[PDB]
Amino acid sequence: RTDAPVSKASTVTGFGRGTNDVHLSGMSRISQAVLPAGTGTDGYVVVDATIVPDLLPRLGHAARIFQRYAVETLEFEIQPMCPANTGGGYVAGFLPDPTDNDHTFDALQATRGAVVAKWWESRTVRPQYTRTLLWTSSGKEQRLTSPGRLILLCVGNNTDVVNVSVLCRWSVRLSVPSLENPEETTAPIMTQGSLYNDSLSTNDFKSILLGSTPLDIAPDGAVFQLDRPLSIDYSLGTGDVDRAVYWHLKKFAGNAGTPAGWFRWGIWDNFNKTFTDGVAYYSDEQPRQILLPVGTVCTRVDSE
Amino acid sequence: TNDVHLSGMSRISQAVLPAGTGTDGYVVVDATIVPDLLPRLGHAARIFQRYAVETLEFEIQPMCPANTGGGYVAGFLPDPTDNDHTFDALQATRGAVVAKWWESRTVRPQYTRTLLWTSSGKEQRLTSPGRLILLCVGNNTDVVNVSVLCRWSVRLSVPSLENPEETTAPIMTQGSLYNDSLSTNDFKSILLGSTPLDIAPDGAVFQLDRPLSIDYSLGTGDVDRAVYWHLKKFAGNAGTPAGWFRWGIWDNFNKTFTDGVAYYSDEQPRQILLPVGTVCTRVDSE
Amino acid sequence: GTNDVHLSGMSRISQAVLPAGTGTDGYVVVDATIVPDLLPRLGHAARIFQRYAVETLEFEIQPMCPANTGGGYVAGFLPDPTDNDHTFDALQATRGAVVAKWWESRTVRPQYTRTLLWTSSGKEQRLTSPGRLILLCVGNNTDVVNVSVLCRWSVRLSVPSLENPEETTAPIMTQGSLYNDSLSTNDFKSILLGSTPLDIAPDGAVFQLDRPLSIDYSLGTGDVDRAVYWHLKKFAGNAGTPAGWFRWGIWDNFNKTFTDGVAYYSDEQPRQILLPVGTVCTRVDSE
Amino acid sequence: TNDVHLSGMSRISQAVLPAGTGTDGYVVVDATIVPDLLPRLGHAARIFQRYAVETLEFEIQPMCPANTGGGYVAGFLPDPTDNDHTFDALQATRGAVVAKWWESRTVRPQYTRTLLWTSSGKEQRLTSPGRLILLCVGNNTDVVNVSVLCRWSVRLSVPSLENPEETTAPIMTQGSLYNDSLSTNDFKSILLGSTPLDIAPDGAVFQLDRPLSIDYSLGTGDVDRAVYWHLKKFAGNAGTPAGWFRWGIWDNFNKTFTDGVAYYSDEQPRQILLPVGTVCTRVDSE
Amino acid sequence: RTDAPVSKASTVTGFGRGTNDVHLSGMSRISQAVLPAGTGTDGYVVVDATIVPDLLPRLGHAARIFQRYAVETLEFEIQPMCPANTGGGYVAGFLPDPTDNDHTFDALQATRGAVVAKWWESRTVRPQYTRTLLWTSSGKEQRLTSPGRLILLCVGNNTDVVNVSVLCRWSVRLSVPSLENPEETTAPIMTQGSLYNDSLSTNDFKSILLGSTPLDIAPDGAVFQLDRPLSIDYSLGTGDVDRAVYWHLKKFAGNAGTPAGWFRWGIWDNFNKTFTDGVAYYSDEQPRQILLPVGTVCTRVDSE
Ligand SMILES: [Ca+2]
Ligand SMILES: [Ca+2]
Ligand SMILES: [Ca+2]
Ligand SMILES: [Ca+2]
Ligand SMILES: [Ca+2]
Repeated sequence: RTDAPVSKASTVTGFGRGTNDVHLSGMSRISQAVLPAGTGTDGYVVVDATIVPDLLPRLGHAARIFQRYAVETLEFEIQPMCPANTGGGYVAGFLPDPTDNDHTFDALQATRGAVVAKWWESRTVRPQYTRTLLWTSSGKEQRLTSPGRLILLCVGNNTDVVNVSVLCRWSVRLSVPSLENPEETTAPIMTQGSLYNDSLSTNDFKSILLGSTPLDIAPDGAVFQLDRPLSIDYSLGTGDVDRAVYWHLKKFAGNAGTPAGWFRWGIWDNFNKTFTDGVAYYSDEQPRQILLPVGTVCTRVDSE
Repeated sequence: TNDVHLSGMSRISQAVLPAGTGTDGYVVVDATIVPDLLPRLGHAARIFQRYAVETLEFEIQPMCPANTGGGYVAGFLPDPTDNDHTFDALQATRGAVVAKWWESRTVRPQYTRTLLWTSSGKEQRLTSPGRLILLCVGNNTDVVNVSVLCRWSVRLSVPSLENPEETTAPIMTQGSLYNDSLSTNDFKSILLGSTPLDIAPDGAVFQLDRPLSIDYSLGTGDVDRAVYWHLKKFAGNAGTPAGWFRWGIWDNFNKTFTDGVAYYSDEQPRQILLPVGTVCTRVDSE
Repeated sequence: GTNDVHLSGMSRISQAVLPAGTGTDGYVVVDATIVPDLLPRLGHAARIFQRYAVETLEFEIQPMCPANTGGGYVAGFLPDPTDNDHTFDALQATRGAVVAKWWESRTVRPQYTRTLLWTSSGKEQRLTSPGRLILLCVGNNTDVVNVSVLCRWSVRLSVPSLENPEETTAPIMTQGSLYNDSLSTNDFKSILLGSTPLDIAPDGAVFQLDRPLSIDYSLGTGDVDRAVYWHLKKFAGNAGTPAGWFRWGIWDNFNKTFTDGVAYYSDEQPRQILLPVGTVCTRVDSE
Repeated sequence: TNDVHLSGMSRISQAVLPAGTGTDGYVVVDATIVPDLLPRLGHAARIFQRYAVETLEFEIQPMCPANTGGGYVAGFLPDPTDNDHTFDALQATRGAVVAKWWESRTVRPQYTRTLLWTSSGKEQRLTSPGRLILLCVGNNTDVVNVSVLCRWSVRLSVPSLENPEETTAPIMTQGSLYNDSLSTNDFKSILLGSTPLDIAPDGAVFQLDRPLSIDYSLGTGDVDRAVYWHLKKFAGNAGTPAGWFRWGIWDNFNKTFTDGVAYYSDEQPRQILLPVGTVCTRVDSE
Repeated sequence: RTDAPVSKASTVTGFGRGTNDVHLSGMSRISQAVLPAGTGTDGYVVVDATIVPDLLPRLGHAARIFQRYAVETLEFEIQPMCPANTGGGYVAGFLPDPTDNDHTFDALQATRGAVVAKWWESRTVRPQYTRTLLWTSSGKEQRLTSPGRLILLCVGNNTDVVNVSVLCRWSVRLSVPSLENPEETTAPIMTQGSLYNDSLSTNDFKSILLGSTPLDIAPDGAVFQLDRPLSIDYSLGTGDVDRAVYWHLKKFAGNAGTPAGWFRWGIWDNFNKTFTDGVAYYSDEQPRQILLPVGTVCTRVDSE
């Protein structure tokens, strides 16, 4: 027998008490190449993979529930498929800085774990990694969301086709409970090639021009966004030179003739999840202009 | 007891992937596990309605020269409903293996181990414990003639006589058929995105669970609409390895196909005819 | 007695009358798909709980006819409710299956797998039904046979619920291909589909389809349009055609009434199949 | 054993007593306990002939604002025969409760606990363990929407199939119908003094166990006498909340009502037509 | 220190917890007769008393507070007062069915306890009774409110006046708490005589005609009610034969010439507790009619 109050009190009891930790692990292919005979000249950077939960598929999804993760174990296996008579060599190693962009044989052998071997032999690379707790959501500084990157370079010239596959065996512990939308969980990518407005087409441009191993082997229909604005020279149609400013790209698949592919600029309407295309570039007697400089960061924005 | 245990080893399937064909990802066997597919069990199942799986292993068995230098990944996906052939999907399963094309390997899956039906039905999680997919991981140098073997033991439960056209696994489309992809009388099998359909022999007949609408004309500038529920596979060759499908009428009594009406395209609006996830049972006897 | 009850009863499944000389080897006299509703005392309990599991099944044939009739039958319980093969051999394969003269009652005592089932029907039917009893002829019946089939059952009901009287009746798979050659402008024959549940369904009945019924039509002007209907309604057969006939149209659902909405055009078209083997016809009408 | 135990919780009934209506004594639910009234048990009873009560509790459940300041008394009277709705009668029973309209309470009655029939019969002490009455104790300030719940467990004994029109509780009149209270074609339900009749929906049909005599005329100054056994409820509204009854003919096969002859009053002596204690079963399907 | 609510709660504590059982007993006269010499022919049913709390006066009142009662002990004493030289015989016995209406010596001696004796001897009848729980409120079935009835029949012809008195010694237990109005606690009575509309008067009729031992020795001014309607043939006054329907009677006391008495029909207005009288019966050339058949149940409705 209790009295009738003005207002009863809340009885929302089990709230804010969600599962906290998860150890989780597996083995994931982290890339695959095929090199035809001539290709594979000394030093050709066959692979360059920045490690982030997203790259390890199974992990990537669990990471969308917690805010931190910390690496408990990593190794990579190399496992090219090729017969004994192939006389080319590779060198792999895990770079513990995710920002480091200089890929030389000399800079790998320097890394702990690094391996060197003819194409017909498998190898295991038992690397050195942070074992501290990084973040699952991408951020401004990369040093905080990734423990480093795994690169593999040719060492001689392959006599024949090389079918390399590079597997990462991981185990990791996810630390903090939270809900992170799949847009922010993507890894940022730095270009290593200048984009000139002399090297253009009316509505697209080459992906090899940017000189980035990820953007080269990036998938179709894939909408990106940039930190730096893109300057498109358009016209009213009186011989008039006007200026347009777009922030977003769109990947189109490549060819056997054009290894890397295209990139159509435009507008990524996020409120409605769609992608408009960018205005006709005006070819003109306009001074040479770098529209996007070396080091432009491109972060994937569409639904994954 | 009334229950019957049975065990054996049997070839689940055999593909030949010829020289140079095939590239990382290329699905070289996609087999939905049901007793019909397992030869000796095939006949035992025609007798009862219900089976339950006691043991399952697949032994991969590829045949090529030692210098072949391609590669494959194999594995067993427990969801006969899950339709995702990517390597990443495979590498996520238990049992999964990877090797060079000259190496046999044994995939040791985990599976339902529960009581399932022999004849197909709407929900195919009660007809099958899962499906095995084997993919390419590189480009194969040589002809490889892979023969995947399955060692199996099962428990068969209630006696029955089973219609053999019913025992077969339903195949699902992976790609949409658009109206603008039809030729006058046929279309390319590859459009449907399904390896089991692509490799179904010449003259296989399939019923669809969704209507195939064919716009036609009398030849007066007048567009009319027809409906069809059956397809006939016309075998693929070197020029068109997926082969072709003709729509038409399957007569279930006489067991005969009659080709349907010609497609007439006349300034029609964009249309989806057979959306992805269209189900295609084998109705013709084997 | 909060959640589980055992119920036992026996109950008529179905009655059939064979006119004299009707029926022949393999004539399907009764195809009854089992569901709690079809068995009368049980159907009331299955409305109370939403899960049930079968513990004993037994059917008694009891055909009534003169001692001289001299045709025959064969009956059995076929545990897959999905199984549409109604051949003699396939029936005789069923455990407990019996074959006898039209003037001999028999009892079929089968085995069933005794799974937990649902009371309210859903998409997969092997979760709502333990199977279907079939009875078919094995010679020509000389006399009229008025066959009643009984079912003795004991069952375990499990999860307390209260179901609505509309969802409980199990849908029907069509057995035969409906060609457009067979159409008449107002209606079509029931025997063409070949489903004995359809062939027997009482008139004023309404059945929704899972596949679209594509009706050709024209207001006039020598002009062929194309129309769509999801429903069917049963119009009773007469001694000349016992099958009955089906008339398409519109089943207004708020209405609680049928509207024929049937227009057809008979013309030189290429032969088509409108409703193929396997079409699922759910009973939607008022109850 | 052949006996079946069954237990549940179910709403016995739900009244809305609107703002200001209702005064100390006003009967707001009067429900004779039989399995039909208890929803889930309703169906179980249609199967057997006999039930016996194992447990019974009512939980009262009134819904209004906290400031409602009326009141009610509830209880369970063990005599389905006893026809006395007074507070004093209620306060005499075991279980009886009193509260403000915003307070739920639980009445814990004492009941027969013996073996009873499912279908109605002459002596209704064998069809029911009693009846629950809930009354007003003050004037209610606000609209209250009271929903009285019953938690019950029972034992059902012999299997049977039961006619659902037979399962229903007979209603007894509380007030006499006098001849001088008839209108030309109808009379006011309130005259009969029965809450269950007063709240029976529009179009309910009732059979009487006593004849309703209607004096009529041909229009010649000649008085004649007719007899009727059926009433039809015509729904009550704000102006006449009890509604009205028309006498007539119920056709039991076609399940249709035909209104009877007009009443003609012509210097007739005072008469009792339907004495108090006239029994009125629901014959129309529900 | 408690806060002020919107509404305090009910404090109606001791409710619904009334006294439950009562054993209670006594000895009550259940009837009395006086038989003048000639009367008392073999088999004359001198007494016929249906046992119900009401008949036992003290008990009758307690019974209005509980719903059930169950009999714990019964005996009857017979105790005629008469001198040794009276040469007649009686036979008593308790019929355990309250509905049984055939009173023969042969049907008593059959009953357990039954006694037979010359008028000048007392007797005790130790009967057989239900000992189950009946109901205090009358109902449709009598088998449920009464354990049976005590009848006493003459056995020879009394030479002299016979003053018999028949006492019932009882003990009973009252089971269920409730409040039962004195109108429903009365016992129903079945007639054993047809009422013809040829055997009538303008406003009343004989009580012996009904042929019921209770209704015969029923008291004055005593308003009854029937299950079956009564058909009174009245007139508008043009020689017109109209039809009237009354449900209620009224007892008027009897005579030395008319042992049983009268019964005036009418209207028992219960809302106001009064009794109107019924219309002038129209004597007419009307076909012979049974107005109330054998077995009509008459239940007392006025205040007791
Ligand atoms: Ca985060
Ligand atoms: Ca089967
Ligand atoms: Ca359900
Ligand atoms: Ca009954
Ligand atoms: Ca009582």
